Order: sequence, then structure tokens, then C-alpha cells
Amino acid sequence: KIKNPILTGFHPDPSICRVGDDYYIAVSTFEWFPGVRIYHSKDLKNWRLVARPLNRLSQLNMIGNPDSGGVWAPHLSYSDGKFWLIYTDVKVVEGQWKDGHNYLVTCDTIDGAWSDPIYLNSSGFDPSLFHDEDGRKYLVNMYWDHRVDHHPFYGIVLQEYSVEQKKLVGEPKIIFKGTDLRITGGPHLYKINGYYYLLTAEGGTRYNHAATIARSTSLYGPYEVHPDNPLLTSWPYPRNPLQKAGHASIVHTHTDEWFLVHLTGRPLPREGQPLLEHRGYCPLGRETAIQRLEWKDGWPYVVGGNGPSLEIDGPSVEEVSWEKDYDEKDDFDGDTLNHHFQTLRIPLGEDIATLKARPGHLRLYGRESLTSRFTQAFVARRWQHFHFVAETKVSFRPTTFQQSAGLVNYYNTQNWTTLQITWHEEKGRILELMTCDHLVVDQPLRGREIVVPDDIEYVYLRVTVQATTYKYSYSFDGMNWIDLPVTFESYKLSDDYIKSRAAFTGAFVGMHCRDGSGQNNYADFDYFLYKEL
Amino acid sequence: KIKNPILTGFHPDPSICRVGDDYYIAVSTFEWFPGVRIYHSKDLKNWRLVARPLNRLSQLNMIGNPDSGGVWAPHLSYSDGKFWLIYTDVKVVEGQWKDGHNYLVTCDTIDGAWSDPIYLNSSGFDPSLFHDEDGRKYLVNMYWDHRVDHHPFYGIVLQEYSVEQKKLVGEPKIIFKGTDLRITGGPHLYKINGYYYLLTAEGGTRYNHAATIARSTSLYGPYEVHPDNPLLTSWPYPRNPLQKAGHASIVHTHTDEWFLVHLTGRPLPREGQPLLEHRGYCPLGRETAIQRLEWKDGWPYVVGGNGPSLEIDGPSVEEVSWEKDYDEKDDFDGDTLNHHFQTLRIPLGEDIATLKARPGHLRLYGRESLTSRFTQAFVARRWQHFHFVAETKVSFRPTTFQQSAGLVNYYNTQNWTTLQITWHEEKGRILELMTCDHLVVDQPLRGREIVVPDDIEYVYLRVTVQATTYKYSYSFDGMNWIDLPVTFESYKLSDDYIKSRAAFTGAFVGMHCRDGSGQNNYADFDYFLYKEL
Amino acid sequence: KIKNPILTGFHPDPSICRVGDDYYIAVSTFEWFPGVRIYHSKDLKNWRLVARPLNRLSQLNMIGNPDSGGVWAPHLSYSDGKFWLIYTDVKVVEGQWKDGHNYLVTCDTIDGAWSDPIYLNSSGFDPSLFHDEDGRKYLVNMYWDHRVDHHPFYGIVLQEYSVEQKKLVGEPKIIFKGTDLRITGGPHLYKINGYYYLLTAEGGTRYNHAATIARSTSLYGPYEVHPDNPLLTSWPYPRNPLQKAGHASIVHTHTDEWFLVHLTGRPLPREGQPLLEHRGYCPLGRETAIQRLEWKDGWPYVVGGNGPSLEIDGPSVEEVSWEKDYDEKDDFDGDTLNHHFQTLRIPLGEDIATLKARPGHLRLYGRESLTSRFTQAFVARRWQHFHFVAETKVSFRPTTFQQSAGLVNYYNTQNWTTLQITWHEEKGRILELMTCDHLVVDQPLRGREIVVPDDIEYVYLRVTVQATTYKYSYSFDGMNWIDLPVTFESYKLSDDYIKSRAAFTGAFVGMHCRDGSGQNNYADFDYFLYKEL
Ligand SMILES: O[C@@H]1[C@@H](O)[C@H](O[C@@H]2CO[C@@H](O)[C@H](O)[C@H]2O)OC[C@H]1O
Ligand SMILES: O[C@@H]1[C@@H](O)[C@H](O[C@@H]2CO[C@@H](O)[C@H](O)[C@H]2O)OC[C@H]1O
Ligand SMILES: O[C@@H]1[C@@H](O)[C@H](O[C@@H]2CO[C@@H](O)[C@H](O)[C@H]2O)OC[C@H]1O
Ligand SMILES: [Ca+2]
Ligand SMILES: [Ca+2]
Ligand SMILES: [Ca+2]
Repeated sequence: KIKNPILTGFHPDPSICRVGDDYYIAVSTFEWFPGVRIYHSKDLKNWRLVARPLNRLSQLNMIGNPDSGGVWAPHLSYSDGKFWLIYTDVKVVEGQWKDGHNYLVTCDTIDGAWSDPIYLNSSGFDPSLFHDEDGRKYLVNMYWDHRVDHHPFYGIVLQEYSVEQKKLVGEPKIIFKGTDLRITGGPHLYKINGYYYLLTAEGGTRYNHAATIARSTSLYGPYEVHPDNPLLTSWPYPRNPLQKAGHASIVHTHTDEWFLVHLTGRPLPREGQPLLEHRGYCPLGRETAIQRLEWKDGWPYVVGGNGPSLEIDGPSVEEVSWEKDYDEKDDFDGDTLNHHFQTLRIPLGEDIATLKARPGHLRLYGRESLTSRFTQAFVARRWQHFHFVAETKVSFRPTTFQQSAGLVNYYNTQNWTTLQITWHEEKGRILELMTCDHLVVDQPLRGREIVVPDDIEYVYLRVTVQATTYKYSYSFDGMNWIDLPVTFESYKLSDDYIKSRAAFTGAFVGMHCRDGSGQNNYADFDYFLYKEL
Repeated sequence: KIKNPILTGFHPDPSICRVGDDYYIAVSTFEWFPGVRIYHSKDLKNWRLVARPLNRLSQLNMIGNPDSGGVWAPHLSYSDGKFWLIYTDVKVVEGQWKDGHNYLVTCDTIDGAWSDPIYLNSSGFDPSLFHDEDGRKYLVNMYWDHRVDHHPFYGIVLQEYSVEQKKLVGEPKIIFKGTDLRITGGPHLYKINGYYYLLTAEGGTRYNHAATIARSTSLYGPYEVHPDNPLLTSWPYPRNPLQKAGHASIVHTHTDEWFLVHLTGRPLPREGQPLLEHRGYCPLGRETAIQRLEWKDGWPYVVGGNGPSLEIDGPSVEEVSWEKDYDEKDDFDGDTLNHHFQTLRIPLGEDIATLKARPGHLRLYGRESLTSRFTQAFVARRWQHFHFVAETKVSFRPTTFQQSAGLVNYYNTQNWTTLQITWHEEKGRILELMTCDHLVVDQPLRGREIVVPDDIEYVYLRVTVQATTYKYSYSFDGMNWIDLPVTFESYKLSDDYIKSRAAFTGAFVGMHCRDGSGQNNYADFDYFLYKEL
Repeated sequence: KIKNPILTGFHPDPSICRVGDDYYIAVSTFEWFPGVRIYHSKDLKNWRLVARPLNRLSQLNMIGNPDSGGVWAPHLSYSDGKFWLIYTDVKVVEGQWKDGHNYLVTCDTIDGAWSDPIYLNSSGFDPSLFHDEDGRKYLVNMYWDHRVDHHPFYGIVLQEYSVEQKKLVGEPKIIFKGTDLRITGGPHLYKINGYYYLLTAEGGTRYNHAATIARSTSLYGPYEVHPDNPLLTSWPYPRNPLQKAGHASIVHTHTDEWFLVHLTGRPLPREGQPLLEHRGYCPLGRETAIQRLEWKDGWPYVVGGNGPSLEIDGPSVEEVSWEKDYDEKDDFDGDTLNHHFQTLRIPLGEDIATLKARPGHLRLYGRESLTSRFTQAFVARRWQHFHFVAETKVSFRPTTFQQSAGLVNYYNTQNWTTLQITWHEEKGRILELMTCDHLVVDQPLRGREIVVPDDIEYVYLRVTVQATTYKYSYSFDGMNWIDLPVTFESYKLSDDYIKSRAAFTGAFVGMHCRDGSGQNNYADFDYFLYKEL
């Protein structure tokens, strides 16, 4: 029935929520705006985007945020007639500190106007709100130890949240230090039977990733660990197509069945490479997958063993599939950009991105460069398949080399490639390739750039991705296409390639316009095409 | 019965050879002279050094060799009334190449004058000589592939060796590519029942290490792999005290039992550290362990699952214990230096190291610095326990800062610490500390060096090693000791700490004298003590 | 008249020697064998090589020597009817130490059998022998300070050399600490007027290089510095074609004229580059130039300022031109090799390099990779011009990818390029490009290798160098040439590009053959062509 991953491309830290016979997953969005993506399902198999809750500056202001900062794992729950969303804005993602702030927002409906944030704490990321049977609410998060002689993951801290007072109350207490796997985060609490079950993520979000579960009769512990822990992990299964299985949440379905959503990375093909030396590169980033649970001796178990199964049986419900929610060829005739498009860190107002200036086109007024953590005129969507074609059609008249417009495949500010239109002193309006690898820039088509003739209004830019490699191509008529003679490698746009390890997103493809001269020169994009191949 | 490791401290690549009821293990020695250690046992439990075969420059000329170059995995066998020892002198240990040459030497007895080398080939390291039931001989080794977009371990080459012609004959053929573990080396062949069994090391000599075994009716294959491969590995057993289990050889006893010797690394205590993030630091280098095999369906299995056991049951023989073969406190009264002492790269003649010049003393005439791959007046023995004291008592009168004498804990030319006597312009004869970490030198007693009174003939130098840390101390009278207020970390002298990854030896403790001026100044060492705990 | 440089290409540290009206310049050769290159002139304008004195293993044993180790600045003098050559063998060229030994060899003639070496000291490099007017002989050299808190160049040490005893006698003493430029080496003593004069190299052998002169009535000092020091430097003159001026030696000619030879680097074109940011790359390495001296107030001065002049006025003699000492196209018809080809570290015997085994061809028997500091089957000559073509015609039949033969542009073991013949599993015998940039290897023609058909017996290999860039080209007939579509860059084979700063030689061009398999496969080189363009 259900093939994994259920959410493909960039979809980490899945937090699942049941409301009656409705099902929701919220995933982390990091530096991409708006914050948080919530998907809905009736059968746990088919999923559609229904909410992007953190869409106001008052809720989320990520200007300047480092790559892989911002919205880390979110927590979605429902209680007392409303949804509760807990989220972090992480400001520091390298070194001894992980400075970041936890906030609560609520809404009556999944896609309404969510509240302005209530500040919770800053002690660590992976905040989760637990609603206990007595009406009392509790926040769990990881507690961060910055000290040099110390492992940073100090364990799971718990504190009561007062809905009345709109603040944490009493004293924070450590309830669980984790197992020897350490890197203990992603805590979620469940009152099942006579027990509080504490689900955590351990071993880090790379190849040693795991989901650990423990249980106690006291909310404050101590928690005895699952006798066959890890509950879930891909570490001992180097040939499993689904790696990095961890950061899970549990769902007890209305049909009295149990499932476990978790993140996973799907490495590119690795034939002829040493199985264990390096375990792979994931351009799709961390995706969402689902597993069935079964119960033995007051403990949950993953069906099929503690590794992730590629395919599982769904709950005992009627299949409810969803109509496609984007046009493969999006001609920009809508009044609002399709919801699979995101922007970097900030919302882009009509002064930067507009569907109104020239009907049927997305107009991007040129802002800062592809290396900027501030204001980029960039509108992008996820890679959601290993095999796809993405394509745009743009009219652009750059009068200086400080101006550019193109199709970009982007991981972060220091890691991207692009086929762009720019201006050159002798050659005039030109097409070039530009790549950035850990801030180091290459122009592989120097000085051999494609001269664009004066009488061409639109340049058509395309990328074809084929798993390990991809290629750019262009047309001046949309019919006769010419490949650019550089073969690019998809692993360079993957989490695993990034030297900082603050690499928690995934590859995007989008439309960019830079104007470094500050003359407000703009690009008109007639369509954006994304098509699985 | 048998507790592992059986060869403690730096003892990798164990090649076991049975002759009647005598058992011999040859281990690799790399840059340390002389080349190869051969231990003897009657019972596979108690082992005694009996041979150091590569002890002439005609056999082994390693001056200038890189750290962890020189004598890699050796192979010891017995056939046609003599011992055959195959060895490599590896010259290049970093980069796309691994330039290194294979040699055969023979001797009628284990501890006699071995022959001058017969040059075999250079196609790759881990050479092994197979003696076939029909009286024909074949060489196997790994085949190196230097190419940019190619895994270096091209598989296992085989070629016949002509005993009469003192050379390899026919054409060389690849008989085995390996499993998806790759990094296929350490090939050994055995004719058992109807099959040729080919044993290889795979996964590389760090934590992914494994012994792989395959069989064929044809010497030239194709070889079918063991259905439950690896034969041996520590990889899935992160809590196992014995890690890096691989590079094995098989012994069939005279009692009709089966064992497998293999190398292993014992990480320093890691309490509080993530189990899988980094799997540890091994200052004792790679040690030799032994596992019991049994046979099932024409395949050998390691008794106790495919991970290494700490304690096994030895063969059905009477125990033969050996007397201690070194003095805890070596007073240097003998005519030859104890065989646990080695020198770097080359033999030191009486002009450099002598027990004759000053009765009851080892005299070292100062040569080059601790960073020299050429001529060092350095006499050193292995760290063989996690807890020990080592101590010397030295008479030395430096006239310049270019001269030093001291006690050194040493991994390689670029990684070592020392408590040494030298000379200062203002202070004169001083005792100081010096460290070198990846060539970076520090002097922790900078400006507060211990002034040695002129009326002091002997400075006593001590290191106390307690697992993760160690501490130097000194005395002028040999009864009253003073700690130097610096705590050192043993992990900095471990395989795993070395950035070059050409890190194949282990920590040594020894006596050193430098004379950077060339005035042939010398240090007289009255004794050298080594004591567990 | 005399246009600089006089010795183009790799010719650093010139030591000039007058014999009546004959003039000799010795230069450092570092890892290139045989050691030291002496030139001869009558006019100071025209120079032919006459002697390569250190050509027995007894005098110079450099196998395993680090790149830019071996023979540093040499000292040539004449006294009591014999030549005197003082040289170092430097073993350690990185870190806190510079382990190295100073030797003396003598000869009745320039080109005879120089004696076996007399060991002097090891206290530091740049040794220099001073023959005092009273028959005593004194050695000066730099004194090395290894200490972390200290500047390495401790000053100039002086000790007397007893000719009869063939050793240094008395106590060594520092006679000069240097100026604020520091890095004080290259000491040369001259007794002129009533004063002893001390000439030193200061500021390092890069763009801060300078020649410093001082004087003292006494031999032990204190020496007072030239009131307009430096005597020679290119530091304050960034637009000067001749950079890095220093490490001088004085000649007083029979026509009562004073001249100063020195090393110099000539940076590649730097048009449109910032003047002072990086001062350039010198692929021809450090070359030899001459400047004229005058006298004022007992101090020597360089004519035209303390900056080097591109052209000078030579001595008052009749021009003695020399016959070209090498063939433009060298068909290898002689029974020994042209004295302009050197070997790496060691002499190459008949078993590796031979002109005897094949009439009219240089047979190179394949040995270790281009990254080996041990046994390379490699015969090479200096780049000596910015514009040239080198070329060879090679017969080679590789049976494996482990075998290579070709045309190499080489700086050291880790920085080189080649066009070479090798074997491929599918494509058979092939032509390929290979680069090595600080050990990182590229193959710019991967899957685009030239298939060499089996009816071709000779492949033609050509490099064409044009200042900043160079190209390789091949031919099967020697008439129709095809450029391989890669433009290489000359600055990557310069002294200044080497990250380690132990970069003291220069670009070389040569013929290589590797046999990684150890089968003694061989390349026959029909001719080698060096031709200025
Ligand atoms: O919210 C999630 C985090 O819980 C997760 O935790 C760790 C952050 O530091 C990294 O070095 C570790 O590898 C990682 O496990 O990071 C991912 C984020 O989605
Ligand atoms: O002879 C032994 C070899 O079998 C082995 O070689 C490999 C060298 O590179 C490393 O990355 C691999 O891990 C290692 O297996 O170890 C060296 C020597 O002991
Ligand atoms: O023999 C010559 C040296 O005297 C000379 O001087 C210095 C050697 O150490 C390096 O760190 C400095 O940069 C250099 O100036 O250069 C080498 C040799 O030609
Ligand atoms: Ca449109
Ligand atoms: Ca004694
Ligand atoms: Ca010829």
C-alpha cells in the first residue's frame, strides 16, 4: 500500500498529529520562508500541503539567519479545541553554541491565521508540547551544553506550561540523559497505558541516526529504555535504501492502529564504492517516511525489524488520493504564487516579487547575490525526485555585469549552480554558467559565453536532473534546445557534501534575479515548469 | 583459556604459521628496525619473541621512509624444509600511489640468518605465498589502481612463483575483486577439502575492518563468497572492547582444531561520548588477537558469532609458559640490547648506540632531531599496557640548545612528547617538556624550566601512563620525585589521531639523544625500566 | 654588455671563485643528482658548465630526501693549489628543525675526482670556508635555533678548521647576530683593507631578500653594518624584472674590478594584477645574476643603487664565447647522457637508465611513481626560458594501467604535469594527461583518452611553453600534430606556488617511465628536443 518516502525532497523532523480521522504532518523549514509545512491525509498514504503557518514577520524573522538556521524540528499537536505549534528560530548553528529560541503559536484551524508567538524558552531546540490527561501541559526540549569538556546534548528537559499565564512555570528538570548513542533530541511524550513513553532522536541526523524510546510511571522519570532499543535506525543496515532513520513521532490511529513517521535520507546510487567508508550523498535532503508499529510486553516495535521498510501496510481506511496541487507548467496566471514556491529567510513583497506588474509573468526585481543571507530576489521549489526536468522562460536586459537572472539549483548561499543571463563589455547580453562550492566560484563557460542576439525577447532555461548528474540547456525559441557542455554532479547539492555539518535542508530549483548596481533592473519569468521524468 | 589480545601493543597483520606443534606469528613493523617480529607458541596462548628476520641493510634499507611506510603486512609460511617470509618495503603512503616492493626471504630455521631478498613484484602490498598440494607455488597480493576516478583496491592478483628461477612466471591474473565492502587486501590461500579458500581483509584497517572468505574449485576462481560474510568484523559491535577486527590468517592445529588470528584496536575509555560518532583512539596501535573457528557446510565460522571474543578456548594441548624475556629494570649490563627495543628505520652502529663505551650504561651519541626520517639516536620499546610506568636515569651535559637527551613517548616524527635535558643561555643545564603534534611544537614549561644543579650527575626521568592521560616526573636523587605540572593525553599518540591516515604503528617509549651541532655529544643512560601499572 | 640573468633557469645561491683569470660559479642543486653545478667564464658574460662534483654515493646520498632538501647553498673557494667545495646535505626542511650536515670535498682540478667528504658540523646551513692570510682556515655558517619562543636564525657561527686534523677545532662562537631583517644566513668572509668583511643573506629568499655587508678589524667581531644596508635588495623595487635579489658572493677580478653575483627570481607577467598584493610566480625558480660594485669610505656599493640592474658593464677582457654544449634535437647517439639532464636524488645505473641496450634510444626501465622520493626512472632538464618547446618520441607497450611513460613538466614529487602513454582495460594502449597539484591528482581527459592503434610504434610528445601558459600536443608520425584541449598554467610549477615554502628548485622538463607492476617494462626514447621559441 504505502511506499516510502511519503514526503519526498526536503521534509525533515516529521511531527504527526491526529484530529479525529484527519492526519497532519508538520516538517522543518530552516531558512526557507514561510516557516513550517503542514500536510494533510485521511489514509497516511496520500498527502497534500494544507498550511504554511509562520508567514508573518511577527512570527518568524529570519533576516541574516545562517544557512540551516531558522526553523528546526517543529511540533504539531491538537488539544482543547485548537492546534498547537511549537517551533524554534535557531540563530547560531556552528561552534560551541546553538543559540535559538522556542515559541508557541496556536490556531483553531490548520490553515487559519495562527497567533503571534508566545516565547517559551531558549535552553535548546526540538521543543515539543505534551497535553497530559489532567489538563496540564508540559514542554520538553533538548538542553544544550556548550562546555568544552562536555557532550552538548545534556538530555531532555521538561517544564510545565501555563496556558493561563502564557509562560513556563515551576522549575525545569532533566528527565532523561539518553543512551550511549547520545546526541539526544527530538523528545516526544505519550501517555499510553499506565506509562509515559518518551520518544527521542539519538546518534545524530546522519548515518548513526536512531529513534529511541523509554517509559516511566512518573512524568519526571526515571525512564527505563526499550529492551531492544533502538526502536528505529538505519545504522546497522548499510544496504537499506532508506538511511538516517530517526527523529520520529508516534500516531495512534482512529482505527486503533499504530504508526511511526521518521526522517530518512536516500543516498544517490553508490555502485563500485566501499559500502561503509562513506555512506552516501542525499540531494533530496531528509525526507519523511512511515513505519507500522506493533506492541509486545508494553513496548512498541517497528514491523519488519528495527530498520525502516521501504513499503508498508496502511491503516484500515478507504484510500483518499489528492488532485495535483501545482501545474507542471505554471504559466503564472494565478494571483498568488503556487505554494510549493518558497523564498529565502524573508517574505518578498510586491517591490521584489510580483505577479501584478506584468500579468502572466513573475517579475523579480534584482536584489543581492546568491551568497547573501539577507535579501535575494529568489523564488524556488524543492527537488522532489532524482529524475526531473525543470524549466523557465525569462526576459532580461542587463546593462552591467553586476546584474544577472537565471535558473538556479541551490543548496545554500555557498553551494549552488546556475545558468544565468548577464552583461559583458564586448559581448553584450550573454548566457553563462556559474557555480559556487563552499564559497569558491567558477565560471566554466569563460570566455566562451553564449551571445544572446538583440532580437531575442525570451531566453528559455532548462535543467535536466538524472540522479548522479545533471545538465543545463537553453533555447531562444523554446523548440530548438542546445546543451551547455558541462556535466554537473548532484552530490554537490546534498546535505552530506557540506563541510559545516549545518546542512539540514536539501536541493531547490528556482528563478533568480540579481541587481548589484542597485538600479532595480528586473527579470520577467513567463513560466516555471517542473516535471518528474 | 586464551585472553585477547595475545600480542599486546603495536602488532598488526598477524601471519600465523604452523610447523608440527610449533606455532609462529609474524607481525608488521613498518618504519621500526629491524623488520618483522616473529613470536612462537606451543599452545596459542603464551607467546615469546624468537625472531627479527629483516636485520641487514641488504634485506631492508628504510632510511628516508615515510612514517607508516616500510614493512607492511608480512606473510610467514613453511614448506619444503624451510620458512618463507614475504614482505613489502612501502615507500609512498599518501596520495594516489602506494609505491612499494615485495620480497621473499628464506631460512631453514625461524631465528637464523635469513637469505638476501628475492624481488617478486610491485603491483600492490599484502603479498602472500601459497604452497599447493602438488608442490607448485603461487604469489597473491592486492592490485593497486592509482586512477583518479577508480577505487584503488583493484582486487587480488595471483601469479605462479618459480622456485628454481627465483622469480614469478606465466602471466598475473586477478582472481577476486572483493565484496561491496571493497578495500580488498590481505589475501591468503588455503587448500581445504575440495576447495581453495581465499581469505581477504576488507573495509580498511579502521572501524569498518573485516575478514572476508570465499571459495572455488579453481585456484583462479571464480570464488563464491561465504553466505554469512564477513567471516570476522567488529563493525556491527560498537560496544565490543575489540574493534577493527580483520586482516586475519587461519591456522589448522596438529590437534585438528581451527583458529583465526587477526588484528584489533582497543579504543581508550570513551565514557560519556556518543557511541557511534567517533569510535575511539588506540595508543596501543593494532594488536593481535585469536578467535576459534568451526566448520559448517564447507564454510568456516568464528565461534561466538562473527564478532571477536575477548576470551576463547585454546587448543587441546598442555600449556607451555615462557619466562619473562626482559628485565623490568634494565640495568644495561648485557652485551646486546634487549629485543623489545627497536630503532627508527635503520640499525644504529656502535658509533651511535653502544653498551660498550660506558659499562652498565646505554650510550647514545646525539644525531638528528625527533622530526627526522633519517638518523635518530633513539632506542624505543612499545607501549604494551594502558597502565604503566617507564623510567630512565641519564647522565648528560649539553653545551648548547642544539643538544638534548630525554625520555620520549613517540608515535611518529611529527607526533611525540618528551621530558628532556637541554641547555639554556641564562639558566644553563635545564629539564624541560617538549611536544610535537602534527609538526606543531610546544614547550609547556617555557620560561619555568627546571634548572639542573651542576653537582647532579644523573637526572631521573619518569612517565606514568594511566589510560586516557599520562604525566611526566623527575628526580635528582632517585628517591624524591616531582611531577611536572602538565597532564598529557594518550589519544594524541594513537593511530586514530593522525591526520595523514598513514597511521599504522602505535606508541613507543624510549631514550633519545640529539646533537644538532655535530660535536658528537652523548648521553649515558644507566637504566631503562618498564612496568605494568 | 652582460645581461642578467647569466644563468637562466634553476640556479640559486651563486658562489663565485677566481682562479687567476679563470672564473667559476657553484650553485645549489637540492634533490637533483649529481650535486652542485659549477660554471666557468673568462668574460663573466659567457658561462659553460664544467663540473658536477658530487657524483658518487659516497659524497652525496640523498634517497628519501625531502623536496628542496639535499644540496643547499654551496661554497666554492681556492687556496694552496686546491679547490674547496663546502656543501650541506639537508634532511629536514619543515617544522622547528632543519636537520642537515656540512661537508668538505677538495680537488686539484675543477672537473677531476673530488675527494670523499670531510664532515664538519651540523649546526646550520650555508657553510663557507675562509682561508685567512696567515694560513689558518675558518668555517662560517648560520646557527639554527629550533625553540618555539625564538627566531630560528641565531646568527653566524665561526670556528677554525684544522687542515691537518681534518676537523674543526677550538670553540665555535657567534660573531654576528644580523640586522632587523633577520633570517641571517649565507655568510661569506673577505679580508680587504684593514678589515674583515662579512657578507650575509637576509630577509629570506623571497621578495624581502637582501645582501647585507658588515666589517670588523677583528675576525670574531663586533662587526659594524654598512651605513646604507642592504648592499643588495629588490624589496623596495616592485617593478624590477629581477626580484628576490640577495645571497650574494663577491668577486675581485684580475683587472682590479669588483663584482657581485646573486640569485634572483623573475616573476611571470603581472599586468593588471595589484602591484604589492602578490609579487609573482617564478617557474624558472631562482636564477643567477651579476652586479658591478664600486667603493666609498671602505664600503662596497652596487652600481645604479642597491637594486639589481638588468644589464651591467662587465670586466675589461676580450669576449670568450662558448660552443653550444647540447643538441637541440638529442637523438641519444652518445654513450653517456648530456650533462644538462639530471636525475632525482640518486644516480641512475644501467639497470634503470641506459643508452647501450638500444642503439639511438634512451631506455628507461619503469620504476616508481612521480610522487616517490626514492627510485624514479626519470631524466630531466631545467626550464631555462619562458618561451620554448620540448619534445620526445617514445616506443612503449604497456600491458597494464600500472605502467606509464611520457613527457613530464615537474617541480617536485607533488607538483607536476605529464602527457603519457598507459594501458586501459577497454581502450588498450592510450594517451592521457595527468596533473599533480600538492598531491591532488587530476586526469583532464577521463573517458576522452587518445586510443593509440597497435600499428603505431612511436608516439610523439610535445610541450609548448609560452610564459604564463603551456599546451601539450601529440603525433603518431611527427608531422601532423594535435593539441590536447587543455591549457595548463606555468605559475603552478613555480617556487612561490608551493604551500610548504620548502620550494627552492624550479620547473624541469623530462622523460619518465613507471612500472607499478614491477615487471621491468621499458620505454625507449628516440630523441629528446629542447628548443627555445
Ligand atoms: O531539529 C533537528 C535537530 O534535532 C538535529 O540535531 C543535530 C544538530 O547538530 C548536528 O551536528 C547533528 O548531526 C544533528 O543530529 O539536526 C537536524 C534538525 O532537523
Ligand atoms: O598491510 C596493511 C594493509 O592491509 C592496510 O592497508 C590500507 C591502507 O589505507 C587505509 O585507508 C586502509 O584502511 C587500510 O586497510 O593497513 C596497512 C597495513 O597494516
Ligand atoms: O641555502 C639557501 C638558504 O640559505 C635560503 O634561505 C632560507 C631557508 O629557510 C627558508 O625558510 C627561507 O624562506 C629561506 O630564505 O633558501 C634556501 C637555500 O637556497
Ligand atoms: Ca505566463
Ligand atoms: Ca646500569
Ligand atoms: Ca634516436
